[PDB]
Amino acid sequence: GIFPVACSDGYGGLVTTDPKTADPAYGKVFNPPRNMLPGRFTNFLDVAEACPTFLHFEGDVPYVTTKTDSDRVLAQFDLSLAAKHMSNTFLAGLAQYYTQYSGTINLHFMFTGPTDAKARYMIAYAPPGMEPPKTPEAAAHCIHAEWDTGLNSKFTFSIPYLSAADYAYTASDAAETTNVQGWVCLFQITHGKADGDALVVLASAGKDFELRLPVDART
Amino acid sequence: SGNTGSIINNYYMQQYQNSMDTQLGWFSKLASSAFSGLFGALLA
Amino acid sequence: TSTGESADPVTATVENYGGETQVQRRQHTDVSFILDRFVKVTPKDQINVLDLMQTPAHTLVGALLRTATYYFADLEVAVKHEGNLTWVPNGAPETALDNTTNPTAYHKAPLTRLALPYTAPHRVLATVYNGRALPTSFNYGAIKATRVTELLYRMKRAETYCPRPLLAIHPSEARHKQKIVAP
Amino acid sequence: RILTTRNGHTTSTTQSSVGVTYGYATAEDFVSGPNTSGLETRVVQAERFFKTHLFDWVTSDPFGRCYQLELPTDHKGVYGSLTDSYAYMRNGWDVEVTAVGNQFNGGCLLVAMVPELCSIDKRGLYQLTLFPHQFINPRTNMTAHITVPFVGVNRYDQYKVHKPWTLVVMVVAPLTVNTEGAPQIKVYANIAPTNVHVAGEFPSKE
Amino acid sequence: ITCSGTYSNVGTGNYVSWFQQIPSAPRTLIYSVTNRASGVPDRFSGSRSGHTATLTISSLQAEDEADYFCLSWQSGNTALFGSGT
Amino acid sequence: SGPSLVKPSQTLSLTCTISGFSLSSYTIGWVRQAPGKALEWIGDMSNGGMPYYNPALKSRLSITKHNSKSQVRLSVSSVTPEDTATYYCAKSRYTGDGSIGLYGVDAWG
Repeated sequence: GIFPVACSDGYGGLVTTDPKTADPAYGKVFNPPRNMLPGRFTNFLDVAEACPTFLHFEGDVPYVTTKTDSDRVLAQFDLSLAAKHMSNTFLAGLAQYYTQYSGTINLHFMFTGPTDAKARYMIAYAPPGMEPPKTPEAAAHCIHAEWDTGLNSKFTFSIPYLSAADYAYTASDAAETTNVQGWVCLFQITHGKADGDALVVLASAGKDFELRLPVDART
Repeated sequence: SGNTGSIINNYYMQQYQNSMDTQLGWFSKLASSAFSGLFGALLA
Repeated sequence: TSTGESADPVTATVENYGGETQVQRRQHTDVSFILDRFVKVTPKDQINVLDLMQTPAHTLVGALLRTATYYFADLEVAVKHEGNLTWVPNGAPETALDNTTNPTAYHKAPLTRLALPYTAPHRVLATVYNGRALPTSFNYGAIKATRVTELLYRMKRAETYCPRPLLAIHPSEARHKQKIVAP
Repeated sequence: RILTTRNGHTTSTTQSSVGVTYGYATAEDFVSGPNTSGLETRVVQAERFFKTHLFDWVTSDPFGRCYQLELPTDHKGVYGSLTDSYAYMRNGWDVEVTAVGNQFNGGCLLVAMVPELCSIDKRGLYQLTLFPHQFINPRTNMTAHITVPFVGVNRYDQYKVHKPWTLVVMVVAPLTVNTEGAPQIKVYANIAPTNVHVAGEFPSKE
Repeated sequence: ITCSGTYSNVGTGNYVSWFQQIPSAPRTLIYSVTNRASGVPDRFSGSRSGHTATLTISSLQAEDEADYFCLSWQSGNTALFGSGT
Repeated sequence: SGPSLVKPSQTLSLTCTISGFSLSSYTIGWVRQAPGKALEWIGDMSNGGMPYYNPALKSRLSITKHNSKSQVRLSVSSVTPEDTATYYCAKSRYTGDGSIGLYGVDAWG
């Protein structure tokens, strides 16, 4: 007999993003062989972290000028992947389309200056609680690293993501005024007789950097 | 679990269907701990 | 039975004086079940954010949430809408439904069912959060297609934490008498 | 039935007591979530009792009176301003309310540890006893003991943004009974934070 | 109107209502958390907040002379404290 | 409702006591109120013969507890020129004496 079945208005609606195959009319079509390909990428921003990208500082310049003054505060930008100073890294370009990042953001630093002049850079984290620091002595108490450029310049650093929750937003909402994942710093506690020695910063993804929940945004 | 039938494996794979649990490393345990008996004896 | 002002559970169970208790099948109200009934929600046209505690105070699964301070959920929206509706994740972006390309649906029947998975940024949502008005975190994205007519929530495989006061309609007199239905 | 107590370095044993009344667990839940990059560091020297004076019921009191102390409150000395030098800090709580019964007072006072309470409409105060609670009558036991583990988002909390706990001392006994007893018996609550943790330290101003 | 007042003095479980019609008995049984004692029930009704704030009444016109007193039980110093106005 | 005297060292007397209703089943209270200063409840009386004065002025202060003629006589010695204030026959509904002076309490008001 005709085998009966009751159609359900709900649970049968057409939508983008469901896994039910297209079942296209064309069949028995053979594509050209494409193995041995010169460079595959399994996924981006989780495994596309091999290539580190530049950052944005004041003046459309990926290099920060070592300044000589009583003021020693370096660029102090927010951590949210849509903050100005990262508006053009691949990290941001990929975080914008997705909404929350659950992994540590990995920075880089290198020295473009001559061997004659050295310096002592220190980069400091600040959790969201209170005012981001302004001076090394004042930012000394919070977690931070120190280094100097003598024999090899490229110095990694791993800004660690410490939790208000298991995920955190990557599109900073216009509701609040203090960015949630706190500030960072750059500080020249001392420089030698070098000057106009460029310092260029590089951003990239570390070990536990797993975005999720794809969305759209006009970008 | 929840109020549903679908004895046959729901045609959509579970990961697509619903979320999955993080993993690391009480009000029912209260009932069984209820006091019983009397301070002394039950005569007659 | 010597209550010591401990406030620890103590139950006579009607055993001491007469017979034995008929078997208690405390079943058909276990939390995972009574949170499946569908609830009507006052809808907002052209935009709205799906939040579970947005139900009228007087409704079954609209009021058996505030019995729980925290609640894990999986939300199954179903809308009766006039144009292409759009859906968004919990980690909400503003003006992303205009370009669609976010999980959306078309009207092929009177009722359309969407199985939004758990998208909140935390371990568990909150129903009240000291600091009224919950922070912008506790939300299940948003829905905005044409004009929305009726909205329907369903918690699936839910689980609740830390149970909070419930109410009952305050009787104006002893044994508040609700008109029962009869042939 | 004398009850012993101890935390850190200070202790006061109750001359008479009912016994601890746990809530929502027996011991803290898993501590270093994979979300907080494991920067947590346990701190031992920070859990010591600290007296804190609360409202004392007098005869004039109606049943409805309720009182809620924001927890945790401003602290001085060891564990005082520690939260300031840390964020996302978490702790369980061992509250202790002590009152002098006089062995002659009819009125019964009930205290319940509650999480994220919002000002009540005075209609749920009846069913308030759902949360962990131990409730005292000066006839039998003048003090109560309550230990709760923290519950809210599991990984961490910013105690400057939202307090997750509260005391509620609402007097269950109607009014008070002046049966040849002290007219007013002020209640004292020896809050005691247990088993703290902490995370990424602020830039100090010292 | 409002007075200057620590949370622990009247905020942690205290009641503030103290009413006068001085010009001359300051002793008018009269109160503010509640509107009992019959006299001055409409347009003089007040209430108290989550911390020091003190009774409010209807605006834009004034039908009473001088100004009113506020009294709050205080827990630190067992003696009652009342001043301001 | 009088300022009494300041120069005399004798205990202040304020027998504003009239039999509108008795002191037999009710409470009667005594307050210090200057032209402008802080207000203190000197004392009060409730049925049960248990009237307690303010802690700050404990020894020097005493209020007569006689039910005849519905009277109340302040017994305050060592009075200092600064005890310059107007007092008032203050009436409360019952059991509001507590230990020290309380008002602003609900269902007591």
